[PDB]
Amino acid sequence: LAMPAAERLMQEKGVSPAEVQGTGLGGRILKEDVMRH
Amino acid sequence: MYDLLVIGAGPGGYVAAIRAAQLGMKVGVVEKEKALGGTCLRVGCIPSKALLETTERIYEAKKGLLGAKVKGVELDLPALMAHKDKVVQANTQGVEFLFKKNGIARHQGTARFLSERKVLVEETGEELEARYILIATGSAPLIPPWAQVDYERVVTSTEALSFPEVPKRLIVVGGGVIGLELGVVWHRLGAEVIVLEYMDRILPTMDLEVSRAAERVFKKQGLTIRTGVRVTAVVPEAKGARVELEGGEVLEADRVLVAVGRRPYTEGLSLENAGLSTDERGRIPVDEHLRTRVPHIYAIGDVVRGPMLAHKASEEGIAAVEHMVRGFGHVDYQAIPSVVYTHPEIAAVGYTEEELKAQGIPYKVGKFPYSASGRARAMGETEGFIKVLAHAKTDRILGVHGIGARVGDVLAEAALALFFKASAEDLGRAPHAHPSLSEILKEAALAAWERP
Amino acid sequence: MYDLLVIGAGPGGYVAAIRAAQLGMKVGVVEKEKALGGTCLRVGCIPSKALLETTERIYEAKKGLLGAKVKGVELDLPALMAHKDKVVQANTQGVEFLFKKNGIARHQGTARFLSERKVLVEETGEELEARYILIATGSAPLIPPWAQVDYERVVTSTEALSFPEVPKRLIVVGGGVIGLELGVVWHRLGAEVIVLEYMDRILPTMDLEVSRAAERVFKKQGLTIRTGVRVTAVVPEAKGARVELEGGEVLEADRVLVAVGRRPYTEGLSLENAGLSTDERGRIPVDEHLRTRVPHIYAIGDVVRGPMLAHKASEEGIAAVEHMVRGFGHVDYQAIPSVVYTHPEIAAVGYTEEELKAQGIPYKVGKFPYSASGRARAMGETEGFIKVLAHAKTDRILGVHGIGARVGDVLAEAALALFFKASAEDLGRAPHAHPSLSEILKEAALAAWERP
Ligand SMILES: Cc1cc2nc3c(=O)[nH]c(=O)nc-3n(C[C@H](O)[C@H](O)[C@H](O)COP(=O)(O)OP(=O)(O)OC[C@H]3O[C@@H](n4cnc5c(N)ncnc54)[C@H](O)[C@@H]3O)c2cc1C
Ligand SMILES: Cc1cc2nc3c(=O)[nH]c(=O)nc-3n(C[C@H](O)[C@H](O)[C@H](O)COP(=O)(O)OP(=O)(O)OC[C@H]3O[C@@H](n4cnc5c(N)ncnc54)[C@H](O)[C@@H]3O)c2cc1C
Ligand SMILES: NC(=O)c1ccc[n+]([C@@H]2O[C@H](COP(=O)([O-])OP(=O)(O)OC[C@H]3O[C@@H](n4cnc5c(N)ncnc54)[C@H](O)[C@@H]3O)[C@@H](O)[C@H]2O)c1
Ligand SMILES: NC(=O)c1ccc[n+]([C@@H]2O[C@H](COP(=O)([O-])OP(=O)(O)OC[C@H]3O[C@@H](n4cnc5c(N)ncnc54)[C@H](O)[C@@H]3O)[C@@H](O)[C@H]2O)c1
Repeated sequence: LAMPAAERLMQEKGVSPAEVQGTGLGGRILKEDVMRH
Repeated sequence: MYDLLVIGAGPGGYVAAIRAAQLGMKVGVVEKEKALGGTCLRVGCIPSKALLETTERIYEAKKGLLGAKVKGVELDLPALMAHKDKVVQANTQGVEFLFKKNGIARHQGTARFLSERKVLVEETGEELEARYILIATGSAPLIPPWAQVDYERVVTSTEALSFPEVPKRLIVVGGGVIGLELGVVWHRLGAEVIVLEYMDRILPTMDLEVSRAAERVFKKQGLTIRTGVRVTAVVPEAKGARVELEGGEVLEADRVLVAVGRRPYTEGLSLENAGLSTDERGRIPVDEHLRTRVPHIYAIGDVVRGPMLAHKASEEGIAAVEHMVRGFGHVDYQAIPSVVYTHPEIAAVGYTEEELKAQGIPYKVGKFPYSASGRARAMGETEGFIKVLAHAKTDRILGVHGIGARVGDVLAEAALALFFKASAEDLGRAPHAHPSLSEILKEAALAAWERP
Repeated sequence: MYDLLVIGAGPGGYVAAIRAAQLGMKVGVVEKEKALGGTCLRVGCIPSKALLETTERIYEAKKGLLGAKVKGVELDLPALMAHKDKVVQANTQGVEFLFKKNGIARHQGTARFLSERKVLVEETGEELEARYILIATGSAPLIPPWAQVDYERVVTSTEALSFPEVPKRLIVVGGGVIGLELGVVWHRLGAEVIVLEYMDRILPTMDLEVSRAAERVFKKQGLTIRTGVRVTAVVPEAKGARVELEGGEVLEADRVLVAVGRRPYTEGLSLENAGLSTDERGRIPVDEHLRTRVPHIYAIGDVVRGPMLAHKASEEGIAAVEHMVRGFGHVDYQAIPSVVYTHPEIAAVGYTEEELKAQGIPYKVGKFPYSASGRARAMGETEGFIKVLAHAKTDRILGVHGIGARVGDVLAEAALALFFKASAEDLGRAPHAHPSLSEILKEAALAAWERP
């Protein structure tokens, strides 16, 4: 669903993917989207 | 009438035509030259790359091959040119094949606007109409009044691709991509090559660090490169020509290539009849959808703003027709790579450091040298590097630049990364085959990401 | 005691060590060989690629260069081997540099488990302890009892990288990557090469269409490739050796390379002392986090399941240590490229068509030939193709495969696409430089996406 680095950032901060809004190409959450939340 | 009428059959026009056909449009294309393909296929990318690829192999054989001895290397210019011509011929025939396969109608002659929706084919006298019109007239060599080009002794890139013999001395006016590529081609074959550049650096579209590295590499190879030199005149002579420089110095050579740029081409188009005009640089203004001031008329490629590259023109052609049919369309200019096909290759994708500094964008730099690459070492290469520029806060890749063997091929991955709005971490974490030159990009990305 | 003790300094162990150090761990590495780098740097990837790159240039010079006439080409085997050795030396010295720079301690000798937390370095007598232990002991050549290897006349890949003279006749037993790469190296230098393969196809890890294409290409180059042939014995005799085939046929050759596979290596490790054991194939079983049955002991690389590749080993090393420190790690096996460094190159990433068919996964196929590539034509290349396999419903790229000049470099982009879980559309719509070999991949992607 998201970018590999985004998933890495979410797993550390325990952030759920269904919480971050992806702004990457198509339906993809960029690592900058995670640190945005 | 046609759904779409395309003027010009270069990378922009022929790709636009094919995409338009795939979308269900009835397309007609007007081209004044006998063969399709435009500048790129007829006298640009294709013939130049044929010469660059083949001369590089000959050059390496003359310099010497690791693990072997070569008693002699004899140039066969006719055979070299025959290969070039055969490749161009195959490519042009390919486009003709694709047009016929896709049901694209072709008209031969100079297209001229009669009105906003009607175009005249000068030679035939045909008056064509269409719902949408796409101007893809391309460019032409820039020839200042002081450069007395006679197309024999003082030439443009077109004639430099077909010299009847290796020149004893070739002076290249302009240190841009065309000047360097063609200068390198003939230098490899034995010509004494002198490149004269007005600015303090060569290759104006590359990242500055890369342009400087390139200048150093080419000088080391044997080309004379003089920057900060303004050529004031080029005049044909008996069996050669003279080049005058600001200050009074005069140089002489049997051949002189004038490569000080290329300009948008719209001659004979009668743009005024469609209510259109060109700006100070000869470009046709277009909006965010590649539409001109006249809604149903679009313009793409070298005739409009942006890098004069074949794939840039093709991408705009696709975006233009998709907008016509779907009302959308987009070109990711930040992911468009620019490559100089010398050896080492030179490449750029995204923003240069100069562009980031000018926009006040905070960024991190990750750099990895070819000297640290096992694959490069194995090949006998040690010169070059790849640099990754990433946002200091988001780590998003902003640009990738490099110089080195096949760096253009390596950066194809960088272009994809930018297309996907990837971060330096994303690229650095991706799997890369070992030992390969792509690892240089991977390490550069990791360095940018981990940059303190 | 160390925070992490790594056994083996190959791609898996030395990269794991560096990553661990970057994460703040105090690392100790035990390696029995004098030089670091493992199989890959000492007698694998690096020396093989050095020989492949250099012999290819010599071979092309001998065959003839477009636009030139090479009078003569004389092999200088000592110089060829000197280059290989110098490259290996630079690489191994590089790893040493990186260890010192990262504060990684090195121990020389054979590591043996005394318990699940204590390891003995036999040669020295040191008994080391660590919180975590990483087994990265790699692989070794598979030598069946019927193959009487004397490491001189009947050899493994290690000796085939250093033949004192070009063998008049070289027989390669096993048509896998090692067999083909080394067979090609010597064929280029004048050896009559015969490859004997048991199965009905060569290159077992490639897509079947690709393996078949490779077989045809190599045969055209001059290698004899006989599939469906089971070698029953190889015995050194006088200056060379004899090879017996099922049925009774006997072949004679100056050198015979036994390349029927590689096996996990755990000799002298005394795994039982740590409560560990190997499976039927000699692999150390590991879970989803690369942990063995003993939680604090991990295993990676050639010693565990999966493709025996250098970057696969390195990626597992990173994942193992990241799990140790952060509690999570991951390796995207589907994005790991596999490349054969012959000319043309051969590559695979993701699932092959055989694997998709076996899983009953519906997919579309997009294929583009090198013969239709302007850049390939310019280079004088026309053989090969790139195939993209995409999910029939989601358009997600499932695998990319190809054969052709520098196809491995082109597929670096394919690996990135898979890493980003890209669709054929995503790859096909991304900007690609023209004219470049990367366009072949772009066109293959578009064809896959646009499949019915
Ligand atoms: C020596 C050289 C090497 C190059 N190498 C590269 C390279 O390696 N990579 C790269 O990306 N780019 C390269 N370029 C640039 C590339 O060729 C151009 O960016 C590309 O051709 C632009 O495509 P286009 O469709 O816009 O226009 P063009 O290809 O110029 O095509 C315009 C076409 O319109 C026709 N035309 C113009 N006016 C009319 C009219 N009124 N009626 C009918 N027909 C008309 C012209 O005859 C022509 O065929 C090179 C250029 C040169 C000169
Ligand atoms: C000829 C050849 C060419 C190859 N080419 C390629 C290629 O182009 N690309 C690619 O990806 N792969 C290639 N490979 C495979 C690649 O070399 C392996 O996948 C890679 O080396 C595996 O890394 P590793 O760290 O798991 O193990 P290894 O590199 O084998 O390293 C294991 C290390 O552990 C040491 N060791 C073992 N047991 C002990 C012990 N008890 N105590 C102390 N030290 C010990 C060994 O001496 C060795 O140095 C090639 C292999 C060969 C043989
Ligand atoms: N491989 C490629 O992608 C490729 C190849 C060729 C051309 N192109 C494109 O085509 C266009 C034109 O190429 P180009 O190299 O002919 O123009 P250029 O802009 O790339 O280089 C022109 C150079 O001429 C110099 N110059 C101008 N006047 C001078 C004078 N009086 N004395 C000395 N030097 C002078 C300029 O400072 C400049 O550096 C560019 O947009 C380029 O990007 C791309
Ligand atoms: N560039 C690379 O990626 C690269 C290079 C070299 C090795 N490797 C890896 O190293 C490992 C081993 O390489 P390898 O080529 O030595 O093994 P391999 O599995 O790649 O090929 C072994 C071949 O030997 C054949 N064979 C077995 N017994 C035979 C017999 N009695 N007679 C005739 N043929 C017989 C098998 O059918 C098989 O095709 C593989 O896992 C491979 O992926 C990778």
